[PDB]
Amino acid sequence: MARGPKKHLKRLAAPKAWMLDKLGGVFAPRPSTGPHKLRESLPLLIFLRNRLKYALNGAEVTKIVMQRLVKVDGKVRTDPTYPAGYMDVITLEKTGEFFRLVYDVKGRFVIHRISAEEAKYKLCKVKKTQLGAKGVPFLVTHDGRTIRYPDPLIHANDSVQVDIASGKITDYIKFDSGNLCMITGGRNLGRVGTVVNRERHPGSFDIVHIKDSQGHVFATRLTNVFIIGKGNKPYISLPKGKGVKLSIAEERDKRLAAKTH
Amino acid sequence: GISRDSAHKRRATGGKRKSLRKKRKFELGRPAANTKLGSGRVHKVRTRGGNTKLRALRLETGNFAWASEGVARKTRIADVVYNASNNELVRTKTLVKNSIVVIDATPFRQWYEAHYVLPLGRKRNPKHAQKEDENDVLTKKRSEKVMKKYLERQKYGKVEQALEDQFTSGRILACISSRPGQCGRSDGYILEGKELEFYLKKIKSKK
Amino acid sequence: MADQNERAFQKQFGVNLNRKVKPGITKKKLLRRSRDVGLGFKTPREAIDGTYIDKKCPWTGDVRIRGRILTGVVRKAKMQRTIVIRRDYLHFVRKYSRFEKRHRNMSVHCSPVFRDVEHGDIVTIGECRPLSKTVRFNVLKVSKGQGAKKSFKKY
RNA sequence: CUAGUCGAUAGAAUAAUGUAGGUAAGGGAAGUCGGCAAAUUAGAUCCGUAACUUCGGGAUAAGGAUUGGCUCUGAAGAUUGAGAUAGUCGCGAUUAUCAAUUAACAAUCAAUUCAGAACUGGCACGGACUUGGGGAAUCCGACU
RNA sequence: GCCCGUCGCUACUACCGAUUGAAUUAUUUAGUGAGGUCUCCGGACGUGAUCACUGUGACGUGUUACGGUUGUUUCG
RNA sequence: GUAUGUAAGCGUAUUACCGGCCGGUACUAUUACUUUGAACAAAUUAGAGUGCUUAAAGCAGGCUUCAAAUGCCUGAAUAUUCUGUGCAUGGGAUAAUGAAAUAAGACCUCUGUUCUGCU
RNA sequence: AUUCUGGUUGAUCCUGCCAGUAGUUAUAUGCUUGUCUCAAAGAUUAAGCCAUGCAUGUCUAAGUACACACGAAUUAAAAGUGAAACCGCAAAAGGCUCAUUAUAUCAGUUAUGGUUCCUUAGAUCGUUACUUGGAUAACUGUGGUAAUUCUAGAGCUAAUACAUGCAAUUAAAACAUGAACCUUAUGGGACGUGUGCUUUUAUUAGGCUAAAACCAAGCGAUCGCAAGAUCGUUAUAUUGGUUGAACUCUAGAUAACAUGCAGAUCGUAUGGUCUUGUACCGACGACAGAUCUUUCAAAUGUCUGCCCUAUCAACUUUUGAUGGUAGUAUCUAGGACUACCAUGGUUGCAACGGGUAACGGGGAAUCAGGGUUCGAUUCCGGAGAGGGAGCCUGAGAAACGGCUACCAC
Repeated sequence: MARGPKKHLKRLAAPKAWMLDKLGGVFAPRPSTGPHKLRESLPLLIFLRNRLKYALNGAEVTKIVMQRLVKVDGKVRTDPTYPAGYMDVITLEKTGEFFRLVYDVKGRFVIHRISAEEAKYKLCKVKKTQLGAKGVPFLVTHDGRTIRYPDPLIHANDSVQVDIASGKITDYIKFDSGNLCMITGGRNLGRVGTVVNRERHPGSFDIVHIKDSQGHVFATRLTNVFIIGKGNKPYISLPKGKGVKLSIAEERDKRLAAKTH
Repeated sequence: GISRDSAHKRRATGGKRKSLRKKRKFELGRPAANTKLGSGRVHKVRTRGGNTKLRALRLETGNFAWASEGVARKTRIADVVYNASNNELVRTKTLVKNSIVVIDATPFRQWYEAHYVLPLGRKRNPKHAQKEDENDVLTKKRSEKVMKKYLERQKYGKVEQALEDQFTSGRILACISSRPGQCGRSDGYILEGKELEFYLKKIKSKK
Repeated sequence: MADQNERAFQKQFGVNLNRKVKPGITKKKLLRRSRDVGLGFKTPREAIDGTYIDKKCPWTGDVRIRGRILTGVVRKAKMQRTIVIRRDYLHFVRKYSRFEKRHRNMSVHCSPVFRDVEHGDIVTIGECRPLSKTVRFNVLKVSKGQGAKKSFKKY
């Protein structure tokens, strides 16, 4: 802590996966130290004003969150600049919104609705498995949620499924090369499955060799993986077409096929 | 004041990197304890905010551990005989970290007679032949398990003869282990095995 | 090398002669908990049964090796528990797409288990905590150390 | 101290001037032929050293700091090195190999010069004595 | 036919220069110290206990409840 | 008929094992170089889309809807200056380095005629 | 547009330039100048000086209200407003600057196992006045001063301010030891205490191939009348981690150590409970704190990569130069720095020395590439508020729209 602590963030320095504009304004929202990181989060002012487009300006947000409409993950979170990172359930019951955050094929975010049962549970990664906290055992997740006294076979670097309205774990899956995965924050980010290989670097930062369903190989470091199911067996409702990362000409194929002219 | 940074100290081949951002608040260090052995005083000061580090000045006593069991007993520090590096800390008798200090030999005698029924050390007979109240609390025969437990106990009273000479004189050496300048205590343990027989050559032969 | 020659006493901190009362008899053949780096590097056998103290030793001190790992050659070894090594690399210019022979020099610390390292032996290097004003590395393994021509042979 | 001398005309008396030994508040060469009598400097350790040089100097350059008494640790040596081990006689007496030792080992005696540090005093410090002012130039003559 | 150089005119450049020169520069050897932090100490006033001052409430007048421009030894 | 630019067999660590030719596991002298990469802010440059009236812009907007608009989305991509060093992987040409000449030629190993034992 | 053009010479061709014409967010200036879409900025010399102005506080149902300013008074409700005034946090962000600085800042990749942390949250408080003390602003009133920018005495009065701590603040229990016991043993203590949380070392186990022969208990069991020797299976040589390991971490134990701590807080909205016992109960918190995780962080390292000179060729230890080791401080590495010790780090692979009209950088302008120039200046990062230097408070400045000195004006 020295002459800071950098309580602003201007235009053009926010991560451009926010789909942030350029003109007029000269600032980013700059979220406040919430349950996720800086470049990984996606707050309410970004989503509701500019892409959900139900709040017109920033002062329009100051009513709805203070009139207690949006609650995320069961808590109301009345601060407008709550960071609201990945794999979190936007529990907006009016008019039955039920949103989550899954990264795009193009790495951005998407307006996508989930069900109310899909709002009851959620999937969450862990970073370490800790012994020493209350009383003897502990477990730390990815999103600032804590687990004391878990089942002793779930080790670190796994992804478990919890009910947010409870404090229990409902499901866990293994770290195996037959599992469905999600890349979070890499160059090849936003592809679903379908890993077959990993190579443990002897000190350090092992990258993983993840392929797709069409045989295209890709990779990233270990901090990006989000294991999202078994062999072609997800645990969520998915966004649009399956992280396939086609060519620009194939991207131009949807520019000509699904258009009226 | 003087900072603890590299504001001094020309870089690795001789030349003088001159100034570059004159001074910072956090990068400084304060005048040290220089704690003479005295009558147990203490002082409070701000640190890096939130933390309350406690320093020591004019200190008297402390608690000190044992080697083969980890038996920590509080007693009055008598004096000092030796510091590790600065003889100009020896002569002024200043309390530092792991220096050679003589302490008491008193409370370890009475504490141990449950396990060490033979009292250490061997006190002089014809003036202390009366017991106030030693001989009853040594064995007492107990008609029960605890004296019987002390039969398979007191098989570990095969301690070093040098401290047995030192216990019967009543002035044992020990090694203050903790930091006087971070917590304001004088916490340590008795040197027993190999540095005990070492440092007397550093003391008695140089006496 | 040492017969504990110091004006104080030197001992590896964290162990004590506990003599009679003990959970079982854990002799361990010496009262010296020699750790290991476990990064593929084998431990030297002399480190476990060593008499040397060396608080800054990576095997036997309060050190865990961090950072990266590299190799190279050594030139000078006069200074105590510390040798002077040398690394080589190239540089890529713009005007010519050509290269050069420049180099850096990092001074490094040695445990005495790699006793008698000379010019110009070949020594791999790994990083650790700062020791004193320059030393952030520690010697890993006398890997080759063989000059088959001028340095590494008797006469 | 050891040896030896009071031998230089005397008891008295506080005038000048002189005879020699001095200090004098300011400024400090104006004084006078002229910085000449006279004052500062003076020992030792620690640096720090300018132009010109025949490269031996100039060199003590200049320009400085430091310096008691009292209470202590740190260092520079010599002689026996120390001397296991097994038993004998009766612990006494008696008989032997030598690595580590051992850096001011273990006994013992030892000169004197250093190298620091606490504390304290006319706040004077080599306290009197011993004892140098310095600097650019000229013109000589080389020098002792 | 070009064309070489002192020399004198006239202008201009720049360098050497006695003048131990002249300003200015950013450091820096040591010579006194502002002002603070730390600290040896100091310890105004202002208290709580307390010997104790006295009333009434109390006790057996004193003590205290309640209090005093209360004074004093006590101890912080 | 022919061609050879294709893979296997065949002049041999085309590695040891369990599996159905085919998965998992025992398990390798280096560099420089290059291979695909990984990680790694934009913004700007290049720029894919795009009739802001055009441009320079900018990321807007497009839309039987014509008589109701519920009217789905496209978006805001993609790489170079996001040079470099170093951190994976492919590859074995080039470029050196690298054994076995006071003696290691080996023993795949029942293996000791060592001893360190180790639970 | 990978482009030339004129001039030597009587006339020739040549190297060699010079001149020309190109753009140039690159500033100035000259002339002209209808409409518009947009729009650089007292950087450059001079980080020079400065009249006035203004760039900073903030209140919710809910921390404290005794405001006639009053809403209200048969809701003494005071919930309105709360101006005040104590408090709560913030005032270290931004914005302005290029003057210092040269393998430094930075660029990048990169450690924190070598540290801390305001706050969101996430688990996260059964260990004798009880819901106590005293004391102050505002508010009056006496004022003062040569002074608009300061400020005394007196009368008052509160807390989510301060001081102190119980009715569950409660121990049973669990549980170590001494202890009602008594007995031969993966047998046995009734009870006194001890039982929170951190501080502190010390000790202990800290990440574990397989069979017996054999023997101390002689355990289930075996020989045996039994003692007690034999053997023998299962739970039992049962703590975590990157899982690259003394991560001395919050864990587990032993042993003591000092110093606090352990919500006496609060309103929305009241209720179940009427025994109306104001006993027992609703969600709450904008609430406070401790434990840990997390987030934004910051401050030193790690590698590679910086501009010009041989009229700088050797440098650094005065009083740290490079390492040893103990220790000090410091939030922590550490010659950071004291002391003791060694006699070293560095260099013709341009080291140390000076010099720059030199803040780095993302980046900017021109063509066929390779570029050479620069980039003060909206983005990022590092720095300064006249010259310099200490430092309070706080989590966080060595702060300057905080203070202090001196110095300048």
